[PDB]
Amino acid sequence: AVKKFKPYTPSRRFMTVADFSEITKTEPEKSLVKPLKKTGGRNNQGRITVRFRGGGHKRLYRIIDFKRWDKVGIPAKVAAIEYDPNRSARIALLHYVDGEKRYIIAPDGLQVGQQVVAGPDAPIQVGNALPLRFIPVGTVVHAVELEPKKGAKLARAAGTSAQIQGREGDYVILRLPSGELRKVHGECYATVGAVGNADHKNIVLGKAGRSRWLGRRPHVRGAAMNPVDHPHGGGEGRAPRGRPPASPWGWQTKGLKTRKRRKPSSRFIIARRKK
Amino acid sequence: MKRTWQPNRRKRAKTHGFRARMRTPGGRKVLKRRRQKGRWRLTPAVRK
RNA sequence: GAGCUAGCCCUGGCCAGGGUGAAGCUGGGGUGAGACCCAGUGGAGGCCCGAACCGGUGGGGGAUGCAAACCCCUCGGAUGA
RNA sequence: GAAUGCCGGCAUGAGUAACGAUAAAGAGGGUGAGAAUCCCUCUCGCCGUAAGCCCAAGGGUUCCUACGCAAUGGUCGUCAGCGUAGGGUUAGGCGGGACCUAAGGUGAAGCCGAAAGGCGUAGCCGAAGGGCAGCCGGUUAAUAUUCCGGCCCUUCCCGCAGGUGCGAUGGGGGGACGCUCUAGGCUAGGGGGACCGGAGCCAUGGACGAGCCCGGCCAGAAGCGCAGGGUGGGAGGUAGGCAAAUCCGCCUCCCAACAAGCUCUGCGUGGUGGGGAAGCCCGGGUGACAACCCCCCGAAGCCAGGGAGCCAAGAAAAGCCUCUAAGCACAACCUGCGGGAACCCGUACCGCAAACCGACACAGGUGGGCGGGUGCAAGAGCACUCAGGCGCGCGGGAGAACCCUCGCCAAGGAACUCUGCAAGUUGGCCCCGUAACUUCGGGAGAAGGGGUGCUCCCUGGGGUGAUGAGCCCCGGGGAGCCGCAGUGAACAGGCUCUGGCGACUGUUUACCAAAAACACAGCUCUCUGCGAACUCGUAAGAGGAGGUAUAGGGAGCGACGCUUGCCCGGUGCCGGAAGGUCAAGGGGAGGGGUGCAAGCCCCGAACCGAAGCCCCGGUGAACGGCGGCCGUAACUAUAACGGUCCUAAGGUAGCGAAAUUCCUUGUCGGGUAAGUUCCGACCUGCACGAAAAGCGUAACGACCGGAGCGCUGUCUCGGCGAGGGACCCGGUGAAAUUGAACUGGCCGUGAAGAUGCGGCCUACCCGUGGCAGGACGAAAAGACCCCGUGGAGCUUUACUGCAGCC
RNA sequence: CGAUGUCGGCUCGUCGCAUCCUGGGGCUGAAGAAGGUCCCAAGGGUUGGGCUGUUCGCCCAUUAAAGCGGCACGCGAGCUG
RNA sequence: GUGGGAGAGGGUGGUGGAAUUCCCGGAGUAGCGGUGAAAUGCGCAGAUACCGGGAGGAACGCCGAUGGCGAAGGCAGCCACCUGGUCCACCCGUGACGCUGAGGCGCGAAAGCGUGGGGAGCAAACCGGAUUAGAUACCCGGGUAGUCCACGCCCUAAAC
RNA sequence: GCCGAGGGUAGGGCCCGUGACUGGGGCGAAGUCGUAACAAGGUAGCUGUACCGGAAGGUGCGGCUGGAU
RNA sequence: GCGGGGUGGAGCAGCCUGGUAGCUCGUCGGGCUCAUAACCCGAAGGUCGUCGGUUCAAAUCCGGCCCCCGCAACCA
Ligand SMILES: [Mg+2]
Ligand SMILES: [Mg+2]
Ligand SMILES: [Mg+2]
Ligand SMILES: [Mg+2]
Ligand SMILES: [Mg+2]
Ligand SMILES: [Mg+2]
Ligand SMILES: [Mg+2]
Ligand SMILES: [Mg+2]
Ligand SMILES: [Mg+2]
Ligand SMILES: [Mg+2]
Ligand SMILES: [Mg+2]
Ligand SMILES: [Mg+2]
Ligand SMILES: [Mg+2]
Ligand SMILES: [Mg+2]
Ligand SMILES: [Mg+2]
Ligand SMILES: [Mg+2]
Ligand SMILES: [Mg+2]
Ligand SMILES: [Mg+2]
Ligand SMILES: [Mg+2]
Ligand SMILES: [Mg+2]
Ligand SMILES: [Mg+2]
Ligand SMILES: [Mg+2]
Ligand SMILES: [Mg+2]
Ligand SMILES: [Mg+2]
Ligand SMILES: [Mg+2]
Ligand SMILES: [Mg+2]
Ligand SMILES: [Mg+2]
Ligand SMILES: [Mg+2]
Ligand SMILES: [Mg+2]
Ligand SMILES: [Mg+2]
Ligand SMILES: [Mg+2]
Ligand SMILES: [Mg+2]
Ligand SMILES: [Mg+2]
Ligand SMILES: [Mg+2]
Ligand SMILES: [Mg+2]
Ligand SMILES: [Mg+2]
Ligand SMILES: [Mg+2]
Ligand SMILES: [Mg+2]
Ligand SMILES: [Mg+2]
Ligand SMILES: [Mg+2]
Ligand SMILES: [Mg+2]
Ligand SMILES: [Mg+2]
Ligand SMILES: [Mg+2]
Ligand SMILES: [Mg+2]
Ligand SMILES: [Mg+2]
Ligand SMILES: [Mg+2]
Ligand SMILES: [Mg+2]
Ligand SMILES: [Mg+2]
Ligand SMILES: [Mg+2]
Ligand SMILES: [Mg+2]
Ligand SMILES: [Mg+2]
Ligand SMILES: [Mg+2]
Ligand SMILES: [Mg+2]
Ligand SMILES: [Mg+2]
Ligand SMILES: [Mg+2]
Ligand SMILES: [Mg+2]
Ligand SMILES: [Mg+2]
Ligand SMILES: [Mg+2]
Ligand SMILES: [Mg+2]
Ligand SMILES: [Mg+2]
Ligand SMILES: [Mg+2]
Ligand SMILES: [Mg+2]
Ligand SMILES: [Mg+2]
Ligand SMILES: [Mg+2]
Ligand SMILES: [Mg+2]
Ligand SMILES: [Mg+2]
Ligand SMILES: [Mg+2]
Ligand SMILES: [Mg+2]
Ligand SMILES: [Mg+2]
Ligand SMILES: [Mg+2]
Ligand SMILES: [Mg+2]
Ligand SMILES: [Mg+2]
Ligand SMILES: [Mg+2]
Ligand SMILES: [Mg+2]
Ligand SMILES: [Mg+2]
Ligand SMILES: [Mg+2]
Ligand SMILES: [Mg+2]
Ligand SMILES: [Mg+2]
Ligand SMILES: [Mg+2]
Ligand SMILES: [Mg+2]
Ligand SMILES: [Mg+2]
Ligand SMILES: [Mg+2]
Ligand SMILES: [Mg+2]
Ligand SMILES: [Mg+2]
Ligand SMILES: [Mg+2]
Ligand SMILES: [Mg+2]
Ligand SMILES: [Mg+2]
Ligand SMILES: [Mg+2]
Ligand SMILES: [Mg+2]
Ligand SMILES: [Mg+2]
Ligand SMILES: [Mg+2]
Ligand SMILES: [Mg+2]
Ligand SMILES: [Mg+2]
Ligand SMILES: [Mg+2]
Ligand SMILES: [Mg+2]
Ligand SMILES: [Mg+2]
Ligand SMILES: [Mg+2]
Ligand SMILES: [Mg+2]
Ligand SMILES: [Mg+2]
Ligand SMILES: [Mg+2]
Ligand SMILES: [Mg+2]
Ligand SMILES: [Mg+2]
Ligand SMILES: [Mg+2]
Ligand SMILES: [Mg+2]
Ligand SMILES: [Mg+2]
Ligand SMILES: [Mg+2]
Ligand SMILES: [Mg+2]
Ligand SMILES: [Mg+2]
Ligand SMILES: [Mg+2]
Ligand SMILES: [Mg+2]
Ligand SMILES: [Mg+2]
Ligand SMILES: [Mg+2]
Ligand SMILES: [Mg+2]
Ligand SMILES: [Mg+2]
Ligand SMILES: [Mg+2]
Ligand SMILES: [Mg+2]
Ligand SMILES: [Mg+2]
Ligand SMILES: [Mg+2]
Ligand SMILES: [Mg+2]
Ligand SMILES: [Mg+2]
Ligand SMILES: [Mg+2]
Ligand SMILES: [Mg+2]
Ligand SMILES: [Mg+2]
Ligand SMILES: [Mg+2]
Ligand SMILES: [Mg+2]
Ligand SMILES: [Mg+2]
Ligand SMILES: [Mg+2]
Ligand SMILES: [Mg+2]
Ligand SMILES: [Mg+2]
Ligand SMILES: [Mg+2]
Ligand SMILES: [Mg+2]
Ligand SMILES: [Mg+2]
Ligand SMILES: [Mg+2]
Ligand SMILES: [Mg+2]
Ligand SMILES: [Mg+2]
Ligand SMILES: [Mg+2]
Ligand SMILES: [Mg+2]
Ligand SMILES: [Mg+2]
Ligand SMILES: [Mg+2]
Ligand SMILES: [Mg+2]
Ligand SMILES: [Mg+2]
Ligand SMILES: [Mg+2]
Ligand SMILES: [Mg+2]
Ligand SMILES: [Mg+2]
Ligand SMILES: [Mg+2]
Ligand SMILES: [Mg+2]
Ligand SMILES: [Mg+2]
Ligand SMILES: [Mg+2]
Ligand SMILES: [Mg+2]
Ligand SMILES: [Mg+2]
Ligand SMILES: [Mg+2]
Ligand SMILES: [Mg+2]
Ligand SMILES: [Mg+2]
Ligand SMILES: [Mg+2]
Ligand SMILES: [Mg+2]
Ligand SMILES: [Mg+2]
Ligand SMILES: [Mg+2]
Ligand SMILES: [Mg+2]
Ligand SMILES: [Mg+2]
Ligand SMILES: [Mg+2]
Ligand SMILES: [Mg+2]
Ligand SMILES: [Mg+2]
Ligand SMILES: [Mg+2]
Ligand SMILES: [Mg+2]
Ligand SMILES: [Mg+2]
Ligand SMILES: [Mg+2]
Ligand SMILES: [Mg+2]
Ligand SMILES: [Mg+2]
Ligand SMILES: [Mg+2]
Ligand SMILES: [Mg+2]
Ligand SMILES: [Mg+2]
Ligand SMILES: [Mg+2]
Ligand SMILES: [Mg+2]
Ligand SMILES: [Mg+2]
Ligand SMILES: [Mg+2]
Ligand SMILES: [Mg+2]
Ligand SMILES: [Mg+2]
Ligand SMILES: [Mg+2]
Ligand SMILES: [Mg+2]
Ligand SMILES: [Mg+2]
Ligand SMILES: [Mg+2]
Ligand SMILES: [Mg+2]
Ligand SMILES: [Mg+2]
Ligand SMILES: [Mg+2]
Ligand SMILES: [Mg+2]
Ligand SMILES: [Mg+2]
Ligand SMILES: [Mg+2]
Ligand SMILES: [Mg+2]
Ligand SMILES: [Mg+2]
Ligand SMILES: [Mg+2]
Ligand SMILES: [Mg+2]
Ligand SMILES: [Mg+2]
Ligand SMILES: [Mg+2]
Ligand SMILES: [Mg+2]
Ligand SMILES: [Mg+2]
Ligand SMILES: [Mg+2]
Ligand SMILES: [Mg+2]
Ligand SMILES: [Mg+2]
Ligand SMILES: [Mg+2]
Ligand SMILES: [Mg+2]
Ligand SMILES: [Mg+2]
Ligand SMILES: [Mg+2]
Ligand SMILES: [Mg+2]
Ligand SMILES: [Mg+2]
Ligand SMILES: [Mg+2]
Ligand SMILES: [Mg+2]
Ligand SMILES: [Mg+2]
Ligand SMILES: [Mg+2]
Ligand SMILES: [Mg+2]
Ligand SMILES: [Mg+2]
Ligand SMILES: [Mg+2]
Ligand SMILES: [Mg+2]
Ligand SMILES: [Mg+2]
Ligand SMILES: [Mg+2]
Ligand SMILES: [Mg+2]
Ligand SMILES: [Mg+2]
Ligand SMILES: [Mg+2]
Ligand SMILES: [Mg+2]
Ligand SMILES: [Mg+2]
Ligand SMILES: [Mg+2]
Ligand SMILES: [Mg+2]
Ligand SMILES: [Mg+2]
Ligand SMILES: [Mg+2]
Ligand SMILES: [Mg+2]
Ligand SMILES: [Mg+2]
Ligand SMILES: [Mg+2]
Ligand SMILES: [Mg+2]
Ligand SMILES: [Mg+2]
Ligand SMILES: [Mg+2]
Ligand SMILES: [Mg+2]
Ligand SMILES: [Mg+2]
Ligand SMILES: [Mg+2]
């Protein structure tokens, strides 16, 4: 669901908020949080190197388990579902029967009070983790690793899912969230199901201030600048671009491909994306 | 109105002070020249 | 040289008083169940009026100035980007 | 002798402007060579959410006292933040260090870079954050939570007694956290008292009174009481918290659970220790054996880590508790008691300012806490006033013009002017009432109107009490009094209709532009499979992001509604194992130099040979583009229709004399007595047009137009009045400028606008207040223009390079 | 060009006369009244408002008339902007 | 009520194969396609035609009928669950509890709209080729909404 | 002193007349353009809706027979 | 001021590179039709805006004048 407001202020009229119904615990688990070093988009030189960043809400970072092959065969109960400010997706607090506690990103359908497990033998049900080779071809999956033991890299954002297409030797064939068709190694762990909070994309920020809370400062158009600042700078009155639309740094910005052609992972991408 | 000089001892000693100058090639060079010119003070007096 | 100024980072602080009255909740009505309507409760908001505080709209004065940007009247924001 | 030359000296303007907030002064007395200016008294005025008081920064002896007045002080000076001298800052508990970590800084390991140096998990540094033990009074010319008095507390060392598996930089718990709102109960602070204490007062017509005036508390261990915070207890298993672990985590079980218990804190009481007014005698004495009580109001502070709701989801580390490991268990630790021990640095004074930042004793700037009373609906607003502090370091007169700030105005009422610019008007609360349109919130304080003081009588609900009295809060009804006037002073909207532009709150050219500009939610295109793209850096390393296509970069458009047409020939980008061209390289037909020679050396055709370009295709919310001439309809006029030429394709909807329309005040309509503007229309649109978006849109606007009501010194058209200047007298005393000057009018002349030449005319010498026509007045080596083979910023299919990428 | 401030308005005017009015005349296709046209005359006078930045012009209502020009297109050490 | 029946009646969740399209490997050569005839188009950069692999969406051939079901709109592979109407036999139960129906409320083909998916085939708009006096059509090659899914709107019909 | 004809101020409601200009409608007709419908009307017609075109109309989707053979 | 242009009735070629005037429509005569259109068959008409010059010869090259289209007209 998504919550609307009555138009009692001009900005409320459009603003929509998340429904937060799946949340059962309004406090992060202390032994799993640590402080987020805000950067402002500035690097170790101090330079802005990603423009327009800063001034958002303070955040405590939740330590997530992107391995899971860490604890094969030890089951865990789903103790709660929590809000995580560092992602789109929601999180799930697991209490292992081991006694150890961990977070994973919360799949859609997960129940508070159910059980999950990881390993070659896990039942193919929501929340379990297996090497890709043992998940049946055709079932949809998330939190997928890209190389074995390297951590879950793909399908991590709310509502996303990858899907297994077929197999070819040591490798399985995934259709990624973007529609790209890729070979991933069969020993790459993955978690059955899709990520939850799929209603995320229907959120209407509603006013300038909301973006500000998110730590996103205002973006200024090239066309509004001067030639020193930007290719689109200057001109008397408004002006069309007057050259191929360009970035602040001059490269072409409508259409121009930038993936390195000789990149070694090319042997593994079957079909570049779509749409 | 608010003018440009707004004194601050910690600001001062950290910015222009002897240990600041010593750490870097530019600062050392300053001390050299101020010593060769015969300046009485190599570094801004500031009481702490 | 960022003790002015601009942005960000860490850690503290501040915003008299009044007004309007969102959702929610409770009760009543309504219906097969509902949608919903009414009342009370409630206290939302880059909401309203206005001090501090932050500004600098119009006018006047000032013009070897009280001042290398000030003064008076008036005016904008004032829980928020 | 000139360089707007350089350094210095001294003139001119000139006894002129000015002497720094218009809060304001007067007299008496004293001191002294000298007094408007120092001290004292009395009177008057000003601040009081300060113009009072206390902290932090910064300043660094400015503090106190004595003795001084050359200079500093905008005048004066006997005074001083000034000169000379002497004195003055006292801590285990306040602040910082011998504690902790934050961004950041530094940096063993390690990585990188010609050198210099750049990075870097641990650690270390880093505070106005965490942590940690002192409260009230007295004393000094000057210090005080520091000395003294009283009552309290902390750590460290040693000893004694009891107790326990003791022991850590290692495990764990805790510390530990947002915003808004908010309960109960307290405290701080305040109001009243017919009650308690008090020197005294009875005026001037009255009052010897339940009269006036003054004051009625502060700190305090254990114990206790009231209000709150924190926290389940036991057992069994246990593969997790990088060793171990009785701890913590997980599972099962029994008792308990809005309780109690245990513990911590606030507030009250409390052994005791202090304070203690008005008034009148010289800071002190007295008041005084001072009293030290009841009631009400009441926090934003406290109990606190309290409670609730919301989304944007809200530091770390140590102290502290606990668990064990090496070890050690004659040790060690915990608890109680005692004795001993407890270092370094700050402390003076200013601190919204004459002591800080502004060259000044400068109308500016400067963070935190306290900030009393009454009244006005509230309040930190406003008027007055307490405590406290001031009258702003030139004065005395006069009563011109003119200036500033302010007050009022007959009749008119925007006729003023680019413009109602400015100034009137309106103005708080209560009640009645309120339109188009609308996104159903709004528009709305629309508009418009009534009420408002005081006195008496009657009555309703609430708080604290007790259910009552009293005190406090919120009302209702009736009858009357006075004035021109009752939010009687002060603070406190003028309104309406109608267009443009931007949806909106926001942002901007510090110091001539606040806007229609920027941003903005929202829409689209496009890149990116993650050692992402992209950005910074030679690199290492970083940001991106401890994110992962519902995510991140780039670009345009800019809520929302309805929409966004046709063109891919050129440019861009995308796709294209062909063909063409294509560098180094391979290859070596053939040729050359030299040697007696094998040999050495040089040129070198075909053919093989990347990206790029060519070439084939796609693509517009990619750069961009979206025709001409001629004819045609029962009269005209016009052209639905037709002809032909050209193109990659010939502007669709909607809009249109427009923020766009040249001709132009187009034409017509509306409004006005009259309208180059404004609104509504028409369309031969000089030169709209669809995300450099098109046409609309409620709400919003210190934006820019047009109109009307209200009301006004804006105007007819000016008048009078107030104060601060201007004027005069005493005191102090500048400035730009200045070739020298004994510096008149006219008509002429002159390098073409003459005080200075000619002719004539006029004119006794010198000042003062005034006005601005001239001295091509002052100021600025014209900012426009041109010139210089002068410079700088910006552009690109100018040239040539370089990084970057292929 | 080591600076001669620039439209219009306001304010204050002063001058020329090729006279808008008022005074004196000649001619008239001058009956009267009222005009036309030229001559003399610069003494005085020559309004208020709508539009526009406007000068100008147009318009409204009046008038004896609503004159045209010069003075650095008079006048910014006089104001507006 | 008791006991039975037929059915594409409705909702949810699954799942089967035929075919079209695109992609991949093979093999193969000079045309394929389309119409009245043609052109556009596609094709030596290797098409069509053929074999194998794979991806995805939509619609269910034979059964199929002059049939069945629903109040209407309408409903067609198959499987399970949930659910409605309706007929029959017995003559057991209630005892007129009935009929209709202004307003109301719900349902309501296609197209259309909102937010999000999905997109193989088809196809308004649009482009191109033909035809023609013209051809903003009929015919041919391309092609976007949409056609499909979820939720929410619209409420019209030669809804017969 | 109350009520009070009505006068005055302010804002609303319904109706009527009128208005530059504009939208289609009826009639007139001896005009221009095409030929959509009636025959299989030369693409069967009609239909709701949607997009488009000088105009009748066309096309998509679904529907009806009130469709010749 | 710079560039382009005038050719049967309409609209375009030919001009550069001198000798030679072409294309579609339209007009006229015939045909098909009851008739008209369309369609089919034949056919007329430009002395190339003018005046001048170069040449053996000028629509063509050069000059003058005329009319038309486009662009420019800036600091001021
Ligand atoms: Mg949900
Ligand atoms: Mg909403
Ligand atoms: Mg709401
Ligand atoms: Mg709602
Ligand atoms: Mg609103
Ligand atoms: Mg709004
Ligand atoms: Mg969300
Ligand atoms: Mg959210
Ligand atoms: Mg949720
Ligand atoms: Mg932690
Ligand atoms: Mg972090
Ligand atoms: Mg660093
Ligand atoms: Mg650095
Ligand atoms: Mg960036
Ligand atoms: Mg940034
Ligand atoms: Mg989350
Ligand atoms: Mg969004
Ligand atoms: Mg955030
Ligand atoms: Mg954004
Ligand atoms: Mg922007
Ligand atoms: Mg701009
Ligand atoms: Mg700009
Ligand atoms: Mg720069
Ligand atoms: Mg550049
Ligand atoms: Mg550039
Ligand atoms: Mg540009
Ligand atoms: Mg520009
Ligand atoms: Mg310009
Ligand atoms: Mg610009
Ligand atoms: Mg422009
Ligand atoms: Mg611009
Ligand atoms: Mg524009
Ligand atoms: Mg431009
Ligand atoms: Mg552009
Ligand atoms: Mg441009
Ligand atoms: Mg361009
Ligand atoms: Mg990879
Ligand atoms: Mg500062
Ligand atoms: Mg400091
Ligand atoms: Mg400091
Ligand atoms: Mg500092
Ligand atoms: Mg230093
Ligand atoms: Mg020395
Ligand atoms: Mg130095
Ligand atoms: Mg902080
Ligand atoms: Mg505030
Ligand atoms: Mg609630
Ligand atoms: Mg705000
Ligand atoms: Mg507000
Ligand atoms: Mg407000
Ligand atoms: Mg101002
Ligand atoms: Mg004003
Ligand atoms: Mg002021
Ligand atoms: Mg306000
Ligand atoms: Mg507010
Ligand atoms: Mg807030
Ligand atoms: Mg000389
Ligand atoms: Mg000089
Ligand atoms: Mg000089
Ligand atoms: Mg000199
Ligand atoms: Mg000099
Ligand atoms: Mg003088
Ligand atoms: Mg002065
Ligand atoms: Mg003074
Ligand atoms: Mg004053
Ligand atoms: Mg004196
Ligand atoms: Mg004296
Ligand atoms: Mg004195
Ligand atoms: Mg007060
Ligand atoms: Mg100093
Ligand atoms: Mg002192
Ligand atoms: Mg002296
Ligand atoms: Mg002095
Ligand atoms: Mg002074
Ligand atoms: Mg003396
Ligand atoms: Mg002094
Ligand atoms: Mg002590
Ligand atoms: Mg020590
Ligand atoms: Mg430290
Ligand atoms: Mg500290
Ligand atoms: Mg104490
Ligand atoms: Mg002392
Ligand atoms: Mg013992
Ligand atoms: Mg420990
Ligand atoms: Mg935390
Ligand atoms: Mg904190
Ligand atoms: Mg009180
Ligand atoms: Mg007290
Ligand atoms: Mg109590
Ligand atoms: Mg264990
Ligand atoms: Mg106590
Ligand atoms: Mg006393
Ligand atoms: Mg005594
Ligand atoms: Mg006694
Ligand atoms: Mg929290
Ligand atoms: Mg840390
Ligand atoms: Mg041992
Ligand atoms: Mg113990
Ligand atoms: Mg020491
Ligand atoms: Mg010390
Ligand atoms: Mg001290
Ligand atoms: Mg002082
Ligand atoms: Mg101040
Ligand atoms: Mg202060
Ligand atoms: Mg002070
Ligand atoms: Mg200064
Ligand atoms: Mg300075
Ligand atoms: Mg200075
Ligand atoms: Mg000073
Ligand atoms: Mg002073
Ligand atoms: Mg001052
Ligand atoms: Mg008041
Ligand atoms: Mg008030
Ligand atoms: Mg105020
Ligand atoms: Mg008082
Ligand atoms: Mg004074
Ligand atoms: Mg005088
Ligand atoms: Mg008057
Ligand atoms: Mg009026
Ligand atoms: Mg009036
Ligand atoms: Mg106006
Ligand atoms: Mg007022
Ligand atoms: Mg209205
Ligand atoms: Mg409404
Ligand atoms: Mg209104
Ligand atoms: Mg009274
Ligand atoms: Mg009064
Ligand atoms: Mg006042
Ligand atoms: Mg107001
Ligand atoms: Mg209006
Ligand atoms: Mg306009
Ligand atoms: Mg607009
Ligand atoms: Mg704007
Ligand atoms: Mg705006
Ligand atoms: Mg809008
Ligand atoms: Mg805005
Ligand atoms: Mg605001
Ligand atoms: Mg500026
Ligand atoms: Mg500015
Ligand atoms: Mg400046
Ligand atoms: Mg500036
Ligand atoms: Mg500005
Ligand atoms: Mg503004
Ligand atoms: Mg801007
Ligand atoms: Mg903008
Ligand atoms: Mg939009
Ligand atoms: Mg680089
Ligand atoms: Mg790195
Ligand atoms: Mg990171
Ligand atoms: Mg990311
Ligand atoms: Mg906007
Ligand atoms: Mg913008
Ligand atoms: Mg609308
Ligand atoms: Mg078109
Ligand atoms: Mg193109
Ligand atoms: Mg192209
Ligand atoms: Mg281009
Ligand atoms: Mg182009
Ligand atoms: Mg464009
Ligand atoms: Mg005709
Ligand atoms: Mg027009
Ligand atoms: Mg317009
Ligand atoms: Mg235009
Ligand atoms: Mg015009
Ligand atoms: Mg014009
Ligand atoms: Mg005119
Ligand atoms: Mg006119
Ligand atoms: Mg106007
Ligand atoms: Mg016209
Ligand atoms: Mg643009
Ligand atoms: Mg605004
Ligand atoms: Mg505005
Ligand atoms: Mg006046
Ligand atoms: Mg007066
Ligand atoms: Mg006066
Ligand atoms: Mg005298
Ligand atoms: Mg002389
Ligand atoms: Mg002259
Ligand atoms: Mg001269
Ligand atoms: Mg002369
Ligand atoms: Mg003379
Ligand atoms: Mg002479
Ligand atoms: Mg004379
Ligand atoms: Mg003068
Ligand atoms: Mg003057
Ligand atoms: Mg002069
Ligand atoms: Mg002169
Ligand atoms: Mg002059
Ligand atoms: Mg000057
Ligand atoms: Mg100057
Ligand atoms: Mg020079
Ligand atoms: Mg010069
Ligand atoms: Mg200059
Ligand atoms: Mg110059
Ligand atoms: Mg020039
Ligand atoms: Mg040159
Ligand atoms: Mg030269
Ligand atoms: Mg240059
Ligand atoms: Mg690149
Ligand atoms: Mg000049
Ligand atoms: Mg000069
Ligand atoms: Mg000058
Ligand atoms: Mg007569
Ligand atoms: Mg005569
Ligand atoms: Mg005269
Ligand atoms: Mg005269
Ligand atoms: Mg005018
Ligand atoms: Mg004019
Ligand atoms: Mg003149
Ligand atoms: Mg002038
Ligand atoms: Mg001026
Ligand atoms: Mg002027
Ligand atoms: Mg001058
Ligand atoms: Mg002058
Ligand atoms: Mg003046
Ligand atoms: Mg101006
Ligand atoms: Mg071949
Ligand atoms: Mg329907
Ligand atoms: Mg549809
Ligand atoms: Mg039928
Ligand atoms: Mg009457
Ligand atoms: Mg037909
Ligand atoms: Mg037909
Ligand atoms: Mg047409
Ligand atoms: Mg069509
Ligand atoms: Mg049907
Ligand atoms: Mg040619
Ligand atoms: Mg030829
Ligand atoms: Mg015929
Ligand atoms: Mg010849
Ligand atoms: Mg010839
Ligand atoms: Mg010839």
